[PDB]
Amino acid sequence: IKEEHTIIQAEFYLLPDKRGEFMFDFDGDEIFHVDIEKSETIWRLEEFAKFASFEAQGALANIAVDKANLDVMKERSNNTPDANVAPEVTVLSRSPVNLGEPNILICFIDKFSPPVVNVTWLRNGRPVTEGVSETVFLPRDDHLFRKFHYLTFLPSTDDFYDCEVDHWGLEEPLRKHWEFEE
Amino acid sequence: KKVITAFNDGLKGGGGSLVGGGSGGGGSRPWFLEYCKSECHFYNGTQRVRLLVRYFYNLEENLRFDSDVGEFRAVTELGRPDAENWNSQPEFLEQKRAEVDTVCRHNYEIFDNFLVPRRVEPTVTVYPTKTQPLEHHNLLVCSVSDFYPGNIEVRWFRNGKEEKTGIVSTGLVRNGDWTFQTLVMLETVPQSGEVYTCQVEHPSLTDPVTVEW
Repeated sequence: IKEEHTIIQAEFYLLPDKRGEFMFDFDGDEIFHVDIEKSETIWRLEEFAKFASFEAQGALANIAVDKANLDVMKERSNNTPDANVAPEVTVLSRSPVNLGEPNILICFIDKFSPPVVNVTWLRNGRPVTEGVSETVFLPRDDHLFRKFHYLTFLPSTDDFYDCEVDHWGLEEPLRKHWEFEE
Repeated sequence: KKVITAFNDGLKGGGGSLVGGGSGGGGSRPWFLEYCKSECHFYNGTQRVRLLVRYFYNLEENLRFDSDVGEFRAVTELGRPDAENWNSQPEFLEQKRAEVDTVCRHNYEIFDNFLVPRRVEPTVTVYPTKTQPLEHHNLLVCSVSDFYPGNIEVRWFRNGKEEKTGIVSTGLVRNGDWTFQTLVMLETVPQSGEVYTCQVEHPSLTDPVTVEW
């Protein structure tokens, strides 16, 4: 046969937020990323950990270089910034929805930069803070980013959900609505 | 336990600047981003590999290292100083040129043990959808979810006759957690005898999966 694949090492440092990131991508999915502040390798799926390892220190070293390089670029360009690029937001369920069967809602945030966003899951208009998770900023084919936010839920006709996303490129927060629909 | 290797980042140098690049915005909160993507392209496992390093400053890709070239090449004027500087450093150039081997091929062999062979069989289900009085064209839904890899084939049939028209799909949907899903819908006005069928083919299966309605 033929095994066509792409592996990507994506890294960045952002100002003025002073935030960095280092991750590995396999065919569009995250393999792992390194928690810069803890110097630890975080696998996207727990099962991956028993098949390999990565010295987190290598990512921190790279981030330090990206940080130094950012200053050179800011100087080289006379601190000339660009426009913020607002994201597209989509909310969908992970699996077919059946009343009373645990499921997961996905809030897909796409095509934006800089890689920073505020996200809030709302259930019946109120913020949900338990049973939620998110990915780091994932690379696209171009210069923009995407991200996934997740919410565990129990399908019911009495509820409705929203994924509220705010980004420096948006005039006002973007609230994407989702409701069960047999 | 095999250790995944990372790509080495070169240090940039200053001493010069460019005449006002460009914004395309203004008023917005200023931000500055140094972003690098080192891409390993496997055309057939380790047999044929191309390394492509891409540097971005804010919204602009400005520098590139294509293993087939063997040197850095500016994409915009903002990356030219780095190309010239790094291309004049034989030691650094040799290190970059070797990464298609010390990083790309090295890491593939590791991932070939668990990512390349990952297989999750899809769950196929068929069901109608409208508002009761179909009025216009009716809609039949073939739901295929929870699968991996992304390569999949979903075909509709009208009495063994593959419908090549009236298809409405979400396309391949990536869930972000190493699973995919898709909905392939057929616009058609039912007729008892006239049976519709959804056939699904995927590399995790041995034989196609069919569902009638």
